[PDB]
Amino acid sequence: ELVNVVDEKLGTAYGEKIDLNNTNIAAFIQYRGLYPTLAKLIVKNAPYESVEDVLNIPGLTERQKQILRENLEHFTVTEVETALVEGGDRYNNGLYK
Amino acid sequence: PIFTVRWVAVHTLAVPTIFFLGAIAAMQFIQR
Amino acid sequence: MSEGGRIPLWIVATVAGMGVIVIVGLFFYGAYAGLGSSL
Amino acid sequence: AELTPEVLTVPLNSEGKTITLTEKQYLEGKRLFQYACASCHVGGITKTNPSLDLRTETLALATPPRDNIEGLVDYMKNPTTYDGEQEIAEVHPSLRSADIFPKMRNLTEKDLVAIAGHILVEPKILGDKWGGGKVYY
Amino acid sequence: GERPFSDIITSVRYWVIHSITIPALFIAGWLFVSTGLAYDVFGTPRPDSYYAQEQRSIPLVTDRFEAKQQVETFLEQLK
Amino acid sequence: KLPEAYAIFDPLVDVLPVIPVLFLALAFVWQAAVGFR
Amino acid sequence: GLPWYRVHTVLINDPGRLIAAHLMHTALVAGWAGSMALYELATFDPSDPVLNPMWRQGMFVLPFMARLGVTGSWSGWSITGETGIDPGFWSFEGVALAHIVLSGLLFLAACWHWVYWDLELFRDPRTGEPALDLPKMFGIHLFLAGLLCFGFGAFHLTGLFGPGMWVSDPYGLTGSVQPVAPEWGPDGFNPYNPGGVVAHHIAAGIVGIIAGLFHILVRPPQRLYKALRMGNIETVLSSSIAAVFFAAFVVAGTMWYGSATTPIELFGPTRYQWDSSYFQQEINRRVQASLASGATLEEAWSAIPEKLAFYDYIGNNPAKGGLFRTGPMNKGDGIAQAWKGHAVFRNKEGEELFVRRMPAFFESFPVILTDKNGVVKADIPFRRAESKYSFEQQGVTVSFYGGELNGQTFTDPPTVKSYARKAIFGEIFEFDTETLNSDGIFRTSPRGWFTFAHAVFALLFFFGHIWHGARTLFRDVFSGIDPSPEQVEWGFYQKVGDVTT
Amino acid sequence: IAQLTMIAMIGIAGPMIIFLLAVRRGNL
Amino acid sequence: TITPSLKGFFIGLLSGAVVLGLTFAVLIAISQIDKVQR
Ligand code: CLA
Ligand code: CLA
Ligand code: CLA
Ligand code: CLA
Ligand code: CLA
Ligand SMILES: CCCCCCCCCCCCCCCC(=O)OC[C@H](COP(=O)(O)OC[C@@H](O)CO)OC(=O)CCCCCCCCCCCCCCC
Ligand code: HEM
Ligand SMILES: CC1=C(/C=C/C(C)=C/C=C/C(C)=C/C=C/C=C(C)/C=C/C=C(C)/C=C/C2=C(C)CCCC2(C)C)C(C)(C)CCC1
Ligand SMILES: CCCCCCCS[C@@H]1O[C@H](CO)[C@@H](O)[C@H](O)[C@H]1O
Ligand SMILES: CCCCCCCS[C@@H]1O[C@H](CO)[C@@H](O)[C@H](O)[C@H]1O
Ligand SMILES: CCCCCCCS[C@@H]1O[C@H](CO)[C@@H](O)[C@H](O)[C@H]1O
Ligand SMILES: [Ca+2]
Ligand SMILES: [Ca+2]
Ligand SMILES: [Mg+2]
Repeated sequence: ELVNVVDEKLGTAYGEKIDLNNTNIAAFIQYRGLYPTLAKLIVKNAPYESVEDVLNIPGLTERQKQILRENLEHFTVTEVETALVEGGDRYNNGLYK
Repeated sequence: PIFTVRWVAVHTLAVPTIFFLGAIAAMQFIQR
Repeated sequence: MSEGGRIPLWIVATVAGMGVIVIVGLFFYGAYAGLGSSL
Repeated sequence: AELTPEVLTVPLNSEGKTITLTEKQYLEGKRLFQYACASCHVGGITKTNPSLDLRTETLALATPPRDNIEGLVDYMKNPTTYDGEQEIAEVHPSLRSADIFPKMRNLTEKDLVAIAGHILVEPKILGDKWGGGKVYY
Repeated sequence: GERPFSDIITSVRYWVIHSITIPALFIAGWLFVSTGLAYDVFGTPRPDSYYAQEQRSIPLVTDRFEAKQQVETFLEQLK
Repeated sequence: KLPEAYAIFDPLVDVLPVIPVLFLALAFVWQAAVGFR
Repeated sequence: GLPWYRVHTVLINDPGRLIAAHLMHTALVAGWAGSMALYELATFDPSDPVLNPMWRQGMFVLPFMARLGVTGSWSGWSITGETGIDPGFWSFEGVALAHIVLSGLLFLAACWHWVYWDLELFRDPRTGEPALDLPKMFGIHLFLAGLLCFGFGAFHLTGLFGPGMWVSDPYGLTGSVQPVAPEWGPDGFNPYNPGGVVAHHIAAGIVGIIAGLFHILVRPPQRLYKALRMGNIETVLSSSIAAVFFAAFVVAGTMWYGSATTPIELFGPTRYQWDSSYFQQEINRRVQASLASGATLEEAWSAIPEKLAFYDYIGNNPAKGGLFRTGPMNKGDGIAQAWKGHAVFRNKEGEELFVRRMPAFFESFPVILTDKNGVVKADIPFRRAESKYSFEQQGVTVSFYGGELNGQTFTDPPTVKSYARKAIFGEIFEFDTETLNSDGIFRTSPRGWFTFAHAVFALLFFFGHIWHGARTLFRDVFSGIDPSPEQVEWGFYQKVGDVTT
Repeated sequence: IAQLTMIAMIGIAGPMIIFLLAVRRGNL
Repeated sequence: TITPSLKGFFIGLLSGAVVLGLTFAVLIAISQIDKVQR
């Protein structure tokens, strides 16, 4: 069974929410207060077993945890996909405008 | 009133040309 | 008089020529102002 | 279609107040935006970071909000990252950094208001083209 | 078997005639446009007549035989 | 801008650079006057 | 001696050897026809007129035999799909044979005319010089052409003494050869009306008999004889080439746009039928009427003939080929085996989605599905990173009604995508790509090849016309101009070229 | 206007020299 | 009926005949006045 793993990943929560373990960093621009400061810590500290583990990143401020809580509903986690995280692609996935 | 072929020929071109150039001159002052 | 030569051909040429330059110049001006100027 | 006072009416602040820009004010803002900003922000995008554009919806979600005259003017005096967390004067044109960005040196309040007004009106005219990049050319 | 142009265009008669007719045609063309008659003769949009206020789609003719009517409708839709 | 004393002369300063071109054009007025002999 | 491009000029004043050259030409053309038909019979598979008709098999002459009533083989089959028909002598094979025999007889006649070129008939009774009286030959030939045209219309096409012509319904589902009555009203000028072709031949044929009698009986005006150089055979060549390029352009046009004489069961559908979704509209009409009479979706789609569905498929559009993509349409997409049925796509919400069809202009085309209002609902993305419409996000599924897959539903995104890629081509077919080692790349039908060859030849024949018209009208100066500088200078003559002014 | 006037004055000058010399049979 | 487009056709035909008719009447008139000497 040859499968395109990126297209298959679009049928998971990855296709519906910001996947903390896979989605490229620009995606965090979609909601108030996430980019660039929280975006960087989230990407640097991935992967997470559950979205709520994002609250445990070392060094987060009290306000950062609050902003993260307000955005847990926009987040998801799926298994790390090599094709999405190699190449430094979470920091620049070759898409601009 | 005596015309020539050449005279007719020159004026079928020259007369609209000047009219058109006045038209185009005016257009340079149109603002959106 | 229908007399040819009365106005030297060089003056006719110089004046018609400046006429052309002026009209064409106006058209270039128009490329930067009003319709077509992108502004 | 024409550039009506309705089109020229934009949010002055986050609380519901609007101003109606004059035709003259809009054209001045356009000219000033070209002069001071379009080198990086032509058509609403940002050439040195294309992830952030000047679309109204994007500005609405910046911190502090930047989708109104006063927020845009504040951005022009004291620019921040999108999360409001770092001050970026030192790498972004502003009144505060008009020493190292000289095209900012003579801008008055009126100038900033006009620029801000251009930025909010342009999408109301151009729709998706504003901030859309080459896809929409 | 006719007069050389350079005899004609260097003659006083020519310039007397044409100093009236050339500026007159030029001015008539100028006014064909400045009075806006050129728009109405050719059906060309003025700068405020490409779109009704909100719409962003072009009034493209889609029907061969009621093309006349369609354009009329598009023109009425300009409030 | 020019020093402000000279400001009145701005419109003249704007046309000056084109003058060298008028010299090339002048050669032709002249030659037409000696009938391109 | 003569340069290579003038060798045939030796015939200009040798009417017997010209006839011999003409006889040879006609032997060659008729032998081509006989050979072509035999090669087509050696390659044509008659076993499926529904999904494997002649126009999918690169058949070029078979349709011309079929258009005028030759529909059977001695071996028992017919192009309409019958068995045990007995076509008499005039099967495709007997036509091919008749042309081969004709060729041979023509060849032998050419030899005779070549050897016995010096007939007294070809000499002018006064001067004894070779001479053809062309104005009278024109009348004789025009009269004969008149009698034949009339005969063709009045006996053959009517069925009064002959088989008639191919006619069909507007969707090319039930074609057959039928007697056709002349249409004498203005609908006789409708290209799509077969009765007009019949009235044309009756009426134009009588006009040719009358005008030929005129031309037999009345000499040309001296003014026209002189102006058109009627003593010079090359005048006839010039104007005959003009008539022929006019005719060639007309047949290229009626082949491309379609007419009663370019039926779609013989030449394939037209590109315009795809452009206007001509068949898709008729299919949807039949389906809706089924639904309105209380059919289930399965029954309504199952009632659509495979033949109608197959017209609604872009691989049968003549505007999807390539100049160097050679051979039968079967060589590209394959030999069509069966309709898969009509695919209905739906998103996870159950809304029906419609795949945007490929216009003929495009070699490739994106896969985009919209709702009934043209709003985009799903697609196959190129960049994935900011995809919003993938079949996977939108839970697109496909269900088939009618054909092989009737009643089946697929939900796995690879398979749903594969069918959506096929849906850009219209209705979906199963093809045998192995038998001919088909390469998957579209080819045009004989409608397209006929059109191409005849538009190109008509254009080139325009040159031939100009060339020979020039040679006729400038015969006196064709070796160069007279060895006064007052005919070609100004002021010397009042009227150009006129020495008596 | 100021610009167009300088232009017309400066531009006229060349042709003026030619015209003057022509008028007084000068060494053209 | 005489359809709108058949009336359109007659208009086109008459127009063309008038253009040609006038052109020829005028050229014949001129040629008749302005004769060649021999
Ligand atoms: C130019 C006009 C024209 C054309 C192209 C056709 C074409 C055709 N006719 Mg129509 N027809 C016409 C005018 C025409 N007809 C006229 C004017 C009449 C009234 C007389 C008819 C009345 C008519 C009848 C009654 C029949 C046809 C049939 C046919 C088809 C078979 C004949 C054939 O291919 O011979 C091609 C001929 C040659 C290539 C010439 C060969 C000549 C030499 C000597 C070789 C002979 C070969 C062969 C051994 C002889 C056959 C024997 C046979 C009589 C049994 C063919 C589609 C037949 C049909 O229906 O078939 C399905 C048929 O029965 N036609
Ligand atoms: C009631 C009597 C009757 C009836 C019903 C018909 C019926 C018909 N005739 Mg016939 N006709 C008749 C009597 C009749 N005729 C008589 C008495 C004569 C005189 C002998 C003719 C001579 C005649 C000619 C010469 C033609 C017909 C054609 C036709 C058909 C017209 C439909 C069509 O497909 O045109 C399609 C053809 C056209 C619309 C003509 C196009 C004209 C072109 C544009 C002129 C310029 C061409 C030039 C080379 C430049 C092209 C440039 C290009 C490359 C861009 C139809 C079968 C036409 C035909 O054969 O069609 C297949 C045709 O060309 N007839
Ligand atoms: C009007 C002429 C005509 C037309 C429209 C067709 C049409 C058809 N034929 Mg038939 N055929 C013809 C005449 C024609 N044929 C002749 C004369 C022969 C004898 C050679 C054949 C023998 C034949 C065979 C053996 C086969 C066909 C087949 C076919 C089909 C595929 C055609 C194809 O792939 O072409 C491809 C066409 C090209 C690649 C275009 C060639 C362009 C030339 C090379 C350009 C030359 C340029 C020139 C040298 C430049 C000079 C420049 C100079 C002046 C300076 C199609 C239905 C095929 C089929 O499916 O049959 C069932 C098939 O197998 N044909
Ligand atoms: C009915 C059509 C027809 C006929 C009967 C003729 C006949 C003639 N032509 Mg004209 N001509 C025609 C159409 C025709 N032409 C067309 C369509 C064109 C444009 C292509 C021309 C352009 C033309 C020119 C420019 C010249 C002639 C000349 C001649 C004369 C000498 C021909 C010769 O010796 O060639 C000998 C030819 C060869 C030895 C080889 C030619 C090989 C060709 C290029 C490729 C192979 C063709 C292939 C075999 C044929 C299939 C044809 C089919 C697909 C149409 C002769 C009177 C010549 C002339 O006027 O002499 C005073 C001359 O200079 N013709
Ligand atoms: C570039 C085009 C062109 C040129 C330069 C020539 C040149 C020549 N032609 Mg050819 N001819 C042409 C195209 C051309 N022809 C076309 C398209 C046809 C129809 C098939 C012919 C049919 C033809 C014949 C039958 C004869 C000539 C002959 C000649 C020669 C003498 C002049 C003559 O009769 O003119 C003909 C005049 C014209 C081409 C002008 C036609 C103007 C028409 C009537 C205007 C129609 C307007 C239209 C109604 C508007 C409606 C448009 C519609 C789409 C809405 C000369 C070599 C003669 C010759 O070879 O003598 C030795 C000869 O016998 N011509
Ligand atoms: C299906 C059956 C097929 C069989 C047919 C096969 C026969 C085909 C014969 C065709 C060959 C004809 C060629 C003759 C060639 C030939 O004889 O040329 C020279 C010839 C000179 O003719 P003259 O009038 O000087 O007569 C001298 C005599 O000796 C000629 O017989 O001129 C022409 O033939 C005119 C047209 C050819 C001009 C073509 C020149 C091409 C230049 C080079 C182009 C390539 C380089 C391009 C680089 C970018
Ligand atoms: C006075 C002229 C300018 C104006 C009015 C302006 C306006 C803005 C605004 C409103 C934003 C925030 C966008 C958002 O939050 O959605 C922004 C961001 C940005 N602009 Fe400008 N800008 C100007 C000049 C420039 C120039 C000349 C450059 C290039 C050197 C530039 C590069 C950037 C970059 C890189 C960002 C993103 C900064 C970050 O968040 O890290 N800007 N600008
Ligand atoms: C003698 C005789 C005989 C026999 C006969 C025969 C057997 C014949 C055959 C014939 C034939 C069998 C023929 C054929 C022909 C062919 C042809 C003539 C072809 C041509 C071709 C062409 C021309 C082409 C061209 C082209 C090409 C190549 C490529 C593409 C393009 C084109 C299309 C251009 C008999 C016994 C009856 C009896 C009597 C005597
Ligand atoms: C040289 C080939 C001669 C062979 C002729 C066999 C004739 S067979 C004959 O043909 C007639 C005409 O089609 C038919 O009407 C008839 O039913 C059929 O049996
Ligand atoms: C040159 C001699 C070869 C001629 C062969 C003549 C076939 S004759 C042909 O035969 C068919 C059965 O095969 C019948 O259907 C048909 O009626 C009959 O005309
Ligand atoms: C491959 C598993 C999914 C099946 C969906 C395939 C679309 S349909 C498929 O298309 C081929 C052309 O690509 C034809 O040759 C073949 O006959 C047909 O079965
Ligand atoms: Ca305005
Ligand atoms: Ca294979
Ligand atoms: Mg302008």
